[PDB]
Amino acid sequence: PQITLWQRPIVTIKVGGQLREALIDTGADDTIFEEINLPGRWKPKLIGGIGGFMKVRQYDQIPIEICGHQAIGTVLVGPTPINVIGRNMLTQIGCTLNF
Amino acid sequence: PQITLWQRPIVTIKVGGQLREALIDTGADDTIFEEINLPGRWKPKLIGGIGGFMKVRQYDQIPIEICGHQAIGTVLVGPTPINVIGRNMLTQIGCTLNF
Ligand SMILES: CC(C)CN(C[C@@H](O)[C@H](Cc1cccc(F)c1)NC(=O)O[C@H]1[C@H]2CO[C@H]3OC[C@@H]1[C@H]3C2)S(=O)(=O)c1ccc2nc(NC3CC3)sc2c1
Repeated sequence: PQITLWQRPIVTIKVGGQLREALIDTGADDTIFEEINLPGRWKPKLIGGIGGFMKVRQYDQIPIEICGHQAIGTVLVGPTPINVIGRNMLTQIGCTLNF
Repeated sequence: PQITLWQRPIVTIKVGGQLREALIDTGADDTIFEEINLPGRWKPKLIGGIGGFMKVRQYDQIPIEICGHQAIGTVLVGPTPINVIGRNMLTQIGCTLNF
């Protein structure tokens, strides 16, 4: 779809067999969720944002469905105030900006 | 223009008579710059992101040029790791997401 920006661009996600909502975030390089439970091995990672850094778990090659579109890629899990879909996933679903 | 997401969506800005680069950020409600010098009165504000909060100065009704498009609105000034154009400004320039 086309999504305008009068409201936060929140969409419905399926990841790890669980349903969540997440913000389409062109300012995020990576994809971050709080409170999902993903299977298998992970690596600890520190990431930076406004207000400093955050410790996350890094999971690789995770399938995700983003507003009905399929992608696979790295998902970070940690205490983000809102779930975000970043460019690693947005490029796979053909998402662009336009003005 | 249309902007794809293979790279960070960075554009050229003029604000307060100064030239800067900033990220088109659909996950940002507000617009934040580091190291600009804006005129007039401001109000201190605490804002939240990943990794916690940040103290900013809030300036209202600031003119800005975003990739050649004119807007006016609130600009926050404080120690962001990258300058961001948020939805308060993006709606004025007709920016949309599309997939
Ligand atoms: C700050 C930008 C540049 C980056 N962030 C993406 C922005 O869109 C975040 C999303 C958000 C919204 C709300 C609360 C939040 F906690 C977070 N917006 C944000 O903080 O807005 C703030 C600020 C603007 O006005 C209002 O609107 C929401 C809130 C409030 C004050 S990020 O989440 O830190 C992130 C994401 C992925 C990523 N992947 C990385 N990988 C390695 C480097 C390669 S680093 C990295 C860092």
